[PDB]
Amino acid sequence: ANMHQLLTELVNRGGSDLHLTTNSPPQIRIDGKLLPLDMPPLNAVDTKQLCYSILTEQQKHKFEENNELDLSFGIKGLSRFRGNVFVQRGAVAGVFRVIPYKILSFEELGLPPVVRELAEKPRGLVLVTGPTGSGKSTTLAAIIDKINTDRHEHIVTVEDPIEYLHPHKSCVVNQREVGADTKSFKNALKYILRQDPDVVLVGELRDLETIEAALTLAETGHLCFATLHTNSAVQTINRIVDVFPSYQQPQVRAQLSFVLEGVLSQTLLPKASGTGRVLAIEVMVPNPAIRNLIREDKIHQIYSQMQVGQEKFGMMTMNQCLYGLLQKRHITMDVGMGRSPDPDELKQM
Amino acid sequence: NMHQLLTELVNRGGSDLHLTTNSPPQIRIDGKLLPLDMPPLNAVDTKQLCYSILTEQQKHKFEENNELDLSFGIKGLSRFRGNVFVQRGAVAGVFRVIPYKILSFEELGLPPVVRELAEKPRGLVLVTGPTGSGKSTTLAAIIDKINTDRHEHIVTVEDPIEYLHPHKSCVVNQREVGADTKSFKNALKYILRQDPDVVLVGELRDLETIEAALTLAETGHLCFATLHTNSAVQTINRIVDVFPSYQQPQVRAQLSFVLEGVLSQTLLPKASGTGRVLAIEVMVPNPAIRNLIREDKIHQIYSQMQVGQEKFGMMTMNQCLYGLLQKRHITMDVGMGRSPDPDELKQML
Amino acid sequence: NMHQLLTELVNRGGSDLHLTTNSPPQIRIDGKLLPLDMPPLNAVDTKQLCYSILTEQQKHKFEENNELDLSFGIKGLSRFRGNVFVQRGAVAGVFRVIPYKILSFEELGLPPVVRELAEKPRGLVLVTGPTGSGKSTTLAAIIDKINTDRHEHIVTVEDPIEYLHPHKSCVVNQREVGADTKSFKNALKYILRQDPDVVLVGELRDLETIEAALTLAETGHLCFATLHTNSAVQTINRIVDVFPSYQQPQVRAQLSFVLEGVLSQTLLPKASGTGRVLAIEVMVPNPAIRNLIREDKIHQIYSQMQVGQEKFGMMTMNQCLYGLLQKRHITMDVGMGRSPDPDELKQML
Repeated sequence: ANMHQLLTELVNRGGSDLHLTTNSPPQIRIDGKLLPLDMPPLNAVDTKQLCYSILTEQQKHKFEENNELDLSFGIKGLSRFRGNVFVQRGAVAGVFRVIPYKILSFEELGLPPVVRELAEKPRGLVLVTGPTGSGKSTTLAAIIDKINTDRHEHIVTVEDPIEYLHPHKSCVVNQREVGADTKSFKNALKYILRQDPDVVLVGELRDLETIEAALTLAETGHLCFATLHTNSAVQTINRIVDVFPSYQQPQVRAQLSFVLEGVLSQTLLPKASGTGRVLAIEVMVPNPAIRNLIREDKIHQIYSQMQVGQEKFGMMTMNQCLYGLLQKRHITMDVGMGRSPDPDELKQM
Repeated sequence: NMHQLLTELVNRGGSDLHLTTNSPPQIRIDGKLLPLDMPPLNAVDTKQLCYSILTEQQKHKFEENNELDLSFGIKGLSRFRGNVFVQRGAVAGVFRVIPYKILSFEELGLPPVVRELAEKPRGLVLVTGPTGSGKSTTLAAIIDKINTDRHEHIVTVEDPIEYLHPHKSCVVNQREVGADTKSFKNALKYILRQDPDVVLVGELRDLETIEAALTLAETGHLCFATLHTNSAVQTINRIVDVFPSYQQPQVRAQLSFVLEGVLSQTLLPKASGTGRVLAIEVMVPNPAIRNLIREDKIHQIYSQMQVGQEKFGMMTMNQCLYGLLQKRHITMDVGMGRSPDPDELKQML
Repeated sequence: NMHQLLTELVNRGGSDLHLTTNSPPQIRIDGKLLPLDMPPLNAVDTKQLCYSILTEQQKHKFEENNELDLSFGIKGLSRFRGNVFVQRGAVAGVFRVIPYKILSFEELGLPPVVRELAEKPRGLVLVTGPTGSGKSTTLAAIIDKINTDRHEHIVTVEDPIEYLHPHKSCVVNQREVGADTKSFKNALKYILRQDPDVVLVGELRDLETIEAALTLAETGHLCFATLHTNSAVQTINRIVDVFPSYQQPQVRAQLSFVLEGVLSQTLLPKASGTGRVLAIEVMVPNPAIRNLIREDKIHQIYSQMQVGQEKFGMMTMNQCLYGLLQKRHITMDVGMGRSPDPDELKQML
């Protein structure tokens, strides 16, 4: 009840976040700065009643079981939201972020066409990496929107939690939220190969059964998208190899050499304008030479390939991104240099 | 009703029916989805239809797990395997057809050498390729020919059952994983005490199953197994490279002795826009290839295949695409888009 | 009675009250125990007093476990945290004071540069030293200044709560381990979905907490954390040397990028015999230090600090002891006793 009015005020004011906590009125983030609403301060009873008013009994029992809860929900004709609810100093608290219904396109994010071209493969493993809140969901949503528009294939999503809704355009899209639609990632992966899928967005690679699921899916003729937490292609490769036991790293390396179609390592940086974030990206797309370097156990030489893979594979170094951000004046020169993983390379350029 | 949906699916030769909310029913024909001229279904529709083919205990199970596998029949039409799940708080369903009638070898476009392989007394024969590339169809053709011509013992273990074989002249026992046997491991642990001649093992999912199949192949039994590669070399590399480096010599020796045929398939759309056509690579070891195995020269086995056309009946993918091009079954672009080396296929043209 | 014991404890500015059999009550003042002029308590005394501040359920818990943590208030005086336990078959108790008033930066003897650090928008700041060396007091001063001057989001996670912050202009949510959240791991797994600007993570107990703090530090958030070293070099060596050798270069780059301040404190007794005084080492990276990180020369960063007094506001421990000696706050022997290089301090004198 009150939550609906509070959220209406949030939308009407162009706000990003709603905060519910004891002994303070609700506060909304406007242009980066917090502003309290003209309401009495909340107590533990208030945050409790507001947060419980939009949850089912299963969600309530989960939260009461863990004193933590991640969730998403929509208000029809208004907007969708991603929420995180927690407990502090013995009282209920809630935070709610706005997740737009309309997905921005690839060109709006400033990503070159080769990233879009890697997304147009029939099968294999494509990884988009970077830390949390680095734009991963936005690229993934643009992709699964392009695929929904352009292909006649079966897209299934497993999400923790569901973030973007994809109404049916020409594909059939089934989206499973862990903790509501399905018991766990393990159960979904146990049954997804008998629901005739072609494309899968799997979320975080939280355990071995899911990594194994990604290799089997990519090997059984599907296009698998997954996320990681790393800042560069080489660091990404090291991450991929090093998670497996040492005796089993050879097979996974062979598998990866077969199924890998693209690795993207992104990062969102604050914009100089004070609104939005700007992309710095290292892109590795395997060619026959890189696949041989993997097969030949010459893992060092990948650095040489990124230095020499601009024309062949479209691999763009960090310094070229700093050049472009500097010419358009979106970021300053010092932070860009301060962010380069190898300033001596930037010096050489 | 559901009977009408499945009859339309059957009549149009579709493999899979997809039922989900806010979209009309969609069916996969030749790999591509097509919606039926009906209003979109809602959660009530999918729920009522899927529950209409569930027992009360199966409905209890499904509501307990949000997953359910089952099979059912439509009289005078066909049987169907259904999978029901939940997405966005609503019922969803996928239904896969199980054909009763196996097409013959010549109907599948397979050369006569496969028929001579059905008369082989022992060894290991591999049918590989991505999902829906005709592997199961090839096995069903082999099983039906063997069942008809020989008086031997066929045992199949499948997860799930794809083709049913009433007894014709052999005794055929078919075990379903998750009901008939706990796992591949228990069936393979006990299969050698069932007086077998022919064994179907399902997917080569791990090392244990490979070891069971290798033992079968050396002691005079016929074992069929699958992989998930697109070429002969990828198959050989996958099997060898899964073992530690110190044990690969023995495995290479085993493979050199027991291998009698390797089939890797791919299903391509037809130029007419209706139906799909089989492209298949066949590797039959000759002394040169067996030496290449002993010499650790896997990158050169393809070269022996380049010259094994007249002697062993081999045929590269480019040669098959060439024949499909001369017969105008596929376009040049699709063949090049699938050629692992488009320049070789260009040169042979 | 107990009320009198806690009021005398507060009035004398003590930190802890110790109650155990066959000794009078003893209070820690400036780190040293003083017994009160009362007869020694027996096991009946400690039992009755500790049980007098326990609920019946809490008495059941304590009798079940021989351990009990709790907090309670004495009206018009102070709040207290109690721990009750058992030794030689008898009740024992320890009682801590949790002050409501935070002293200011100037009252703590901290130079003005710390105030400018409370205005920093991002980076990683470390407050280190042994237990009770002023680390928590420094954090409370920082949080109070930030709460007063900024409109941002502060989240603290503590085991246990040390300072309570009513909302002043920020929203501050404080999570108690063992009640509000199961562990550091769950809070850090979910903290990035609460729209934070400022996060307090407690002790850097393991690798996973370091990884959470490093991710926070590079994505634009303010993270404060602690360690347990007595100098800047020991802090850098402890953070870098925890990772395997192959991952230490990237980590060194991360630290070189996100670090904005390192605070290593130590509390010394005063020459007057009443009160304690803060000695603090401040490391703010300059280009020379960042290069030293890049060049794997940790043993030479101290030398850069030896020459960074005028430029960056740095100050060695010996220089602080020198100032305290000039101000006659401490004796020469104590300073030499705490100097990591007494010869250097003598030389600068």
